[PDB]
Amino acid sequence: STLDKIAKNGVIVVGHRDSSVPFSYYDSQHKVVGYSQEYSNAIVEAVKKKLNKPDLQVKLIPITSQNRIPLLQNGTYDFECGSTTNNVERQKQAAFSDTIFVVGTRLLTKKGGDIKDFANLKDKAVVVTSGTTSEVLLNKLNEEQKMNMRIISAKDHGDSFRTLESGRAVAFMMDDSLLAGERAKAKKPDDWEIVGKPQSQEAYGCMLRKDDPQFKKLMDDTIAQVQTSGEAEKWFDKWFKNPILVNHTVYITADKQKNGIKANFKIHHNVEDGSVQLADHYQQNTPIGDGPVLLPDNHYLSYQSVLSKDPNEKRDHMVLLEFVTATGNSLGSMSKGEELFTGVVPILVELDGDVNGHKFSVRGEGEGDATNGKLTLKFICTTGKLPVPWPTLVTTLVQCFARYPDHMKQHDFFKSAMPEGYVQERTISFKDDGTYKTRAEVKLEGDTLVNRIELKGIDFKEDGNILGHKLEYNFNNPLNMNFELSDEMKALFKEPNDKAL
Ligand SMILES: N[C@@H](CCC(=O)O)C(=O)O
Repeated sequence: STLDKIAKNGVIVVGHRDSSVPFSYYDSQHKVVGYSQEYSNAIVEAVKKKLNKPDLQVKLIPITSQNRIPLLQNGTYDFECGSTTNNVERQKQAAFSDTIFVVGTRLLTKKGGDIKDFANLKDKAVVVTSGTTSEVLLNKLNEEQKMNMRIISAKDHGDSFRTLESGRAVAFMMDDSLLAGERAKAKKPDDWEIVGKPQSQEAYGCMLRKDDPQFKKLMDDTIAQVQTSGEAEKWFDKWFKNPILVNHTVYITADKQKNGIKANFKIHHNVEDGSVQLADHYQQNTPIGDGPVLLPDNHYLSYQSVLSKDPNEKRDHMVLLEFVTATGNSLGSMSKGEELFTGVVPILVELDGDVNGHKFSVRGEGEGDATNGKLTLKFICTTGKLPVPWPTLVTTLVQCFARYPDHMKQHDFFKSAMPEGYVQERTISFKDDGTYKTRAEVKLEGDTLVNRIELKGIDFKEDGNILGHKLEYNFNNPLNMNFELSDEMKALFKEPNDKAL
């Protein structure tokens, strides 16, 4: 029995997925998260209570759609909660818990094309993940409907999507939620649409070994309680209505050696030829004054940025709208400076730059509303034509305006350093191109929040993406699933069941 194996070994081994978004997947920090993974954590805690082993160790191992049943049967892991369909054929090989979600198998395809339904796949190349129910359905469409599809089978859902994205398939067949999760990780999410009448409705269950009724009972009792108590719907909201923190994230950590914070993150700039220019950011902040500051636990700043133009503006310029929210990404006033940001605060930004000897200045003004995390700024190049693309300066051109929720205000270093302020320094390394070094002082001067920056760029290619002005005027934002919980799911959460559909 699995509970006997766990008790004897002092460990419970939890299988998990790499990229089943938003069910079980790695976030930007290589931590396993998602709606289904919440159940894994709850089941792990229920096992600790059942066995009265509060120090039980937890081992996470990655599985695929293809290897999940062999690795379960040979004891490599003990259970998994992810995106595995409960059906009668698989019940010959494994057991399933109460259902945790229901999906429909559809198609992801590029907009502007001719794939509107499954009938349009005739004679075409279609990608699917090896070892899935969709792979079976595609082969059945070939055998029974003479569709003559060339079926490309990829190792995991991210590999499947990237096959579609690169043009090597006309469509990706998969569970519709998983398709939306892969689209959210795309270079250009808005290029992709989910189409087609669903070929099946499928229930996700947590998978465990068969003929182990006592472990299945613990699992079902735990799931049914989470569902009937409302916690499952809270998990749905958490993982289906909040930014997916995989791409375009900002992860803040404490830099205690310097009484401040640091961050290491990646900005992806779209190139006008369809490629992506990586801008690797390393950031360090340290207080200007000697007063006490707040040193945070690890957390994210989730940025939503919109770049626009002012129609009545003849100078080279950028209008920037941003919403910035601090968040954790976990399963399952605090400074005097905080008080200085309860209203709307005028902002002044001054940047003096030199990229490959090309000297330029930027002046910005606007306001910050940290209660809502909202920034409105307009920047002008006061020296003429800006010699680099505006999107490359967005991150350089006031994290004190992030919205820290009530339960996280003890982690707001940026406001705690105010009014005396902080130094913000970055290296921005453009892949296959030059590097920005930036140094800013951010401080309250009277009632104005001032961001004064020096920027030094070196080693840029004069015909490259930056000095050659080949970057699109836009910005990548972390997306959310933007799904609502269906009536069918709410009825299931009221009356949990483990039935294949
Ligand atoms: N739910 C389907 C596809 C998703 C997956 O395998 O991760 C299956 O179990 O085959």
